[PDB]
Amino acid sequence: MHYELSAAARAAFLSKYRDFPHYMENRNFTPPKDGGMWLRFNYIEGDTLYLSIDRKCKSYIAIVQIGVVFPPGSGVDEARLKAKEIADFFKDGKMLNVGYIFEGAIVHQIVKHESGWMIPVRFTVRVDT
Amino acid sequence: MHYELSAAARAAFLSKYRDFPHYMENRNFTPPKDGGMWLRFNYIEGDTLYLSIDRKCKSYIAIVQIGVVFPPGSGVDEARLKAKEIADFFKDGKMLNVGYIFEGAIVHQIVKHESGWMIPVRFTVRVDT
Amino acid sequence: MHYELSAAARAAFLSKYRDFPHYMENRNFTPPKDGGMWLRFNYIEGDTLYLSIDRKCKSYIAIVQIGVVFPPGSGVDEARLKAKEIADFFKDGKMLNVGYIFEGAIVHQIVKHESGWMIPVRFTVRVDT
Amino acid sequence: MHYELSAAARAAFLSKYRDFPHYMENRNFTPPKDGGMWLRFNYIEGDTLYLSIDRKCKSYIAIVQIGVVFPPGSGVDEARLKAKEIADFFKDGKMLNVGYIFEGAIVHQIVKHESGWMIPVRFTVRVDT
Amino acid sequence: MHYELSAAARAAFLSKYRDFPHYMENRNFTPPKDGGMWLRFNYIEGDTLYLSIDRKCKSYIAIVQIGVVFPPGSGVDEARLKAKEIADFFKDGKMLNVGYIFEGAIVHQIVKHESGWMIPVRFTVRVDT
Amino acid sequence: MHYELSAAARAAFLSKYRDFPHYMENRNFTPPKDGGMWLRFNYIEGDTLYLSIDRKCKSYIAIVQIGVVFPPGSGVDEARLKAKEIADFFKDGKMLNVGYIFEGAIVHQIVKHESGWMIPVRFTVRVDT
Amino acid sequence: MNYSQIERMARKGVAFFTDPSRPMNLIKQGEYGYDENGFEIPPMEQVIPISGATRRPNAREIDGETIRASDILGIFNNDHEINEGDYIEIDGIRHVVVDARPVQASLEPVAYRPVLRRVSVGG
Amino acid sequence: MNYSQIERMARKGVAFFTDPSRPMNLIKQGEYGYDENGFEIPPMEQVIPISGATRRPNAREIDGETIRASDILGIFNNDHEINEGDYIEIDGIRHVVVDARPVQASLEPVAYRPVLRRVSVGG
Amino acid sequence: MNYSQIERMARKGVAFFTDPSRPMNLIKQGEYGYDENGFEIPPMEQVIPISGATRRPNAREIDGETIRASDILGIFNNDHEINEGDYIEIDGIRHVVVDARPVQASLEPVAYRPVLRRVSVGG
Amino acid sequence: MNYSQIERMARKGVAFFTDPSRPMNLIKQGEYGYDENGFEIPPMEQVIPISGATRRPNAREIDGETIRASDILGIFNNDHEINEGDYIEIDGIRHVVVDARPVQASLEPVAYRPVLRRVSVGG
Amino acid sequence: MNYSQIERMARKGVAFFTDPSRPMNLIKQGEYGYDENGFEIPPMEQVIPISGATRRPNAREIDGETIRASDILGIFNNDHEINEGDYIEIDGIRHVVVDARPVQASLEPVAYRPVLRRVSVGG
Amino acid sequence: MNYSQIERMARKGVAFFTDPSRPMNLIKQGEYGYDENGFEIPPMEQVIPISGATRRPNAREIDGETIRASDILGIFNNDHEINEGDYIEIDGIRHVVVDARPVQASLEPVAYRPVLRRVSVGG
Repeated sequence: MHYELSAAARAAFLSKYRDFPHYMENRNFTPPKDGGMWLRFNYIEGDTLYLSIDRKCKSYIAIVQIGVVFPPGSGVDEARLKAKEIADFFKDGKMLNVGYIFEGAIVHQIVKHESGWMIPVRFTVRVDT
Repeated sequence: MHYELSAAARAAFLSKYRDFPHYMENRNFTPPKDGGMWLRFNYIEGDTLYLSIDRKCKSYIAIVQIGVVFPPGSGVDEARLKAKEIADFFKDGKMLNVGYIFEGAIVHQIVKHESGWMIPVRFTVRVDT
Repeated sequence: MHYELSAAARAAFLSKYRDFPHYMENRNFTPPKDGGMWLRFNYIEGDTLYLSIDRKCKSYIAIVQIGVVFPPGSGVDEARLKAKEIADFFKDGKMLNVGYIFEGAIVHQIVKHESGWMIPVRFTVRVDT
Repeated sequence: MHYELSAAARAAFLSKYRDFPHYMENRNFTPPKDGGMWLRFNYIEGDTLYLSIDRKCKSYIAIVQIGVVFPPGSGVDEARLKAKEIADFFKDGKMLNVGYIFEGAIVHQIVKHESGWMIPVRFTVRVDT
Repeated sequence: MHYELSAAARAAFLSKYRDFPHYMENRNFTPPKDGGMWLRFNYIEGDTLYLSIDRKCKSYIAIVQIGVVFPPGSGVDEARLKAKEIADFFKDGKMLNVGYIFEGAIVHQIVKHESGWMIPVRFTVRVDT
Repeated sequence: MHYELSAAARAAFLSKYRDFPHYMENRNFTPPKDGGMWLRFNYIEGDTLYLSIDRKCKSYIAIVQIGVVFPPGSGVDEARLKAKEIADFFKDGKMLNVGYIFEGAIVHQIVKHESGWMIPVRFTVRVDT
Repeated sequence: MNYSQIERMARKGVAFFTDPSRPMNLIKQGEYGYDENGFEIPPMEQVIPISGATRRPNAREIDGETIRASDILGIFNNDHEINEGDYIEIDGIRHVVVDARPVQASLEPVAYRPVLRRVSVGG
Repeated sequence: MNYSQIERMARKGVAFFTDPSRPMNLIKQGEYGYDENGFEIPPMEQVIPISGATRRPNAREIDGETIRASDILGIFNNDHEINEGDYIEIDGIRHVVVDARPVQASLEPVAYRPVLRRVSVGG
Repeated sequence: MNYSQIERMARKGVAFFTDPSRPMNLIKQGEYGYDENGFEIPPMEQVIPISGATRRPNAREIDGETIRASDILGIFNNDHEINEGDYIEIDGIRHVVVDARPVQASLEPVAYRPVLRRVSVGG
Repeated sequence: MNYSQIERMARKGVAFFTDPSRPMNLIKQGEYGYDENGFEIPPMEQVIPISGATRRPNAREIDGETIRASDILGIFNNDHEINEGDYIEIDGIRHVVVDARPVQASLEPVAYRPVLRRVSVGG
Repeated sequence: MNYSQIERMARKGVAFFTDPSRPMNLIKQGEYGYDENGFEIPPMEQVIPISGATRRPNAREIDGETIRASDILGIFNNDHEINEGDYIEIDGIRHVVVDARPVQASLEPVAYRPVLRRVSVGG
Repeated sequence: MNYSQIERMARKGVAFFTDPSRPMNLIKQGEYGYDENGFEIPPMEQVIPISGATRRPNAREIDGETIRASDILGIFNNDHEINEGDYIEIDGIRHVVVDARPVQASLEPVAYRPVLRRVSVGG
């Protein structure tokens, strides 16, 4: 059921940030020419628990990672505001099209480089069948 | 008795996916010319438990890995559909020719590269003597 | 809340060491020409606990690191005096603008190189919502 | 007393496989010119336990590893039949000339390469003094 | 308080060894011309415990490492004798100028190289406030 | 007290295998010209226990490693006989000049190389003060 | 620097070293999008015949698996622009241009030296 | 050495190898600061047109992600000083000069050979 | 580029550098399949005599074990195509063609420079 | 080997390649000691004007931080000896002589080729 | 090619560069076997005097231990075949031929360039 | 091969490139032994004056510690044999010859090219 879960997550993100420059998986993307803040969307799978004896009750868990990438030299305040904006749209106990949010969005530590910096933001999902 | 277990797994996979382009162990394979979705079949052995005091009661466990390989640039939805199709044919408690399925097929995390992406799907087998 | 917490910490450092060679994050800094002791300011984020069952009581922790950099050849006593002076300004249970200090400053082990040495000093922050 | 233990293990293997191409330790071996299945004999030492307070009651444990190698391209049926042949000559509770088999031979996981594939098979030995 | 603790350690070492070629931190040293046994002095810091609920009772621990370096080719009996001499001057429960010794000197394993050998000797310090 | 203890161990070995070629630490050595079995003598220190509350009851433990090195191509029968000879001269509860043998000699696993092979032999020593 | 002269000489050289019999096509994809539910819409592709020279065949090894594939470099003229990510078929096997290094001294690419990698081959 | 002669030779060479049609701009940032409450004030930027030659196009790979970017080196004369950290736009895409190696034999830089890296690309 | 001229020159040079006395054979395998129970059927093999030159003998070391083996490179003409994975016997000892680099300027391979590796040798 | 001839030729060549306008100074430290209580006494420093040529400017990267620094190599004559650990200021910025390779064929150093590294820069 | 001419020229060159005074012997081992009770039987050895030239002396380091040993390469003619695993004594010290690269253009080895490694030295 | 001629020319060249004023000594140790109680007896040393040329000064770094040392290579004639492990003092600083590569074409070493490393320097 990872198909529909990823579909729902892609649906939500596109709904709010469709205009904002973003990267989708396995599609050829070109970073902005002037150099700016785009968003990297990644969907990481997890485990499927077997919560029964009949072997007919299982749940799926996946991790969604949204990364804010900004040019080096500008400074780090706008990236934090954007991370807060993303984190305040993916709260706990939110019912997507199919499934729900097991855990909220946690702003993590910056990953630095000489050609761009990234602030990872990730959350989880869950479906019970 | 890993011989007969691998034979049974090969029997099942080929039974349903004989036509689909696939790679079998230790045989010279050429990826599709146009570039498409082939299936990599791997059989990973495990441990042999001694569940007795007479030393005449032992069982074998093996792990079977089917990997969907697709070209970069196309996108990731068809690969997930094929993974779901694979996982819905290898359910729990399925009795093969010799041996049974201890655990079902779990769709794992994408392994990326610049010349192809792969989705690992694996399940377990067991036989009691 | 990391955005606000970061600002508060930055304010305190600036309030006392405003007139000191230092490196603010993501801004182009040039080390002193004659060769001297500057201060490196780094803000490392952490985890956000869910200390409730209503899922509406969260706390944030971040780690702030101030590093004293001094040239090789001078000797190590002035760096220790500066580290002591910094540590005696970031005591436990201190009212910042928003939040407080969970743990005080810790003078850590020197990091050596052939072009400069650094003595890391770090402390923690905490806010409750 | 690992000397006599290795001598006894060498006693047995040759008894059943003195003709099949093989490799003995520290002696110059040349793989078959045609290219086929040879056997690699390795003897790995272990622990010497002290099962007393008088310090005059000790036992020695060693691991014997025989590995069957087959050329790339042939396929895997003869390797597994040969592994069964090896495992059915190294059962539990076999009294060698000096020593006994603590644990029997189990077939391990395939180790693959581009110029040869091997199936490790190993068992254990023991003497009490 | 690492300032005064390192000061006391340097005081003791100098008191008894102000003649033997020696290396102090962050000062340009030249190994002996003829080739001989010098002493490398290093001061490694540690943690500061909070042994109270008032947050006003802390203890500081540091590790001092004295390493005897001796040329290759000579032989090792002089190095061990000098290590014993060093360890018999830094016994447990010794009151330095500020603070005391928490654990005595232990002779460690030789670190080898093709241009010199070193035998590390280390001990700990502690101060209560 | 590692100094005297090392001397005692050195004495016993020389008292028995003085004729054989051997390597002493820090002192230059040339392997046999023809090519044969030389012996590598190493002394590894350990921990220093404090078995008292008055902090004046301390004991030392060290690990001694003697290794048989033999040329590649000859075979492995002489090395094991020499290992047995070494192990039967370093039994448990043997009182040296200044100390005793805590644990006896354990013949370890062969360390292979293309220019020579080694069989490590290790035993422990102890002194109580 | 009569770049026109350099362009004409490069084109003449590439035409000198190429084999007309070898059929090579350039494939480019169109726009991609997503529906209102999150599912995708496949993009269209266009096939443009091309010609040029090749160099440096190089093979691939995958964890000891018996999978046979090869990589190859190419040289082309400035007729059809070759961006990174496109697909070029040398003789029917599809190669993805990971890097397309152009001769860089002017606005026009003058010439291309793409780096082609075999597609649908696992890591 | 008559460094002036070397300077004029280098300038004439760079003018020979450059393409006038290619538009290149140099962007430099101003002062930065922080207010009394800990927040920052954005710095101003200045755009200075420049011209020069380029060399060595090189691609970039990021963990197998399908992100396309390239890096490039350049050669410039001694008209405007080029310190490290500035931004140079080759043809619209912004490049950050990580290293700007000058011809080092005198007080004046004589010539610049900056190393340009594509900006806003993740690690 | 009269590739025919290049082909004939390459053939003449190779034939100049070979030794006729050395017996070399090319071995190719047939189709492989599986029965209705999962077991496999062996594939057939065909032996084709060949001739060529060799170069670069190189030894092999395996974890210090006393196993002796060697690898050699070869040069051949465009008489019998040499795909990767085939087996070539230099003088009785079978070598597997890990990579067979052809002279790449045309449809026909013109010449082959296979990389031969000793078979049945452990890693 | 009339080393005097080699020395004078090297001095002439170096003086040919330097720029007199560039101000460079050599800084050496004095004795250091410790008091009877364990504290230290700072050492005195002496400045000596020098002149020479430079080569190979190279940048520095530190964990992706926006810190700009550079390292340069130098060539000098045998007027003032340059031991390792001394400080040389190229144009105001202080460089530490990590290594000072002399022309090694005689007692006198003949010439120096020190390796200068930027000081007070992080690890 | 008249490989005989190449052989005689190589032999003449090796004789030119060799030193007659240096005594070198080649040692080859016989058959090895195991008795019915597992124990082994030592193999016999044969000593064959040889002569040739040497090149490239190299030292060896072992974990910083004060152990002195050296490795060296050699050149020999096609009088006695030199397979890998044999023992060659340069001047009393025994060297094991890890790799014996022959001149590979014919059935006969023409010449040998063995790689000799010092024996009884731990890795 | 009149090795005597080669030896004479090598000696003439080494004498041409050396500096007589530089004082260099060769130090060799004697026999070592142990008494009945396990303690050792120090070995005697002998000092033999030598002369030669040097090349390639190279410095050393130790974990960022401010320790200054250097390494240097040398060339010497076949007057006093130079084995590995001996000590050579260049100008008062003692260097240990880790490797002493001789010219290998004859029984006599002809010439030596020792590799000298600074002694009493920690790893």
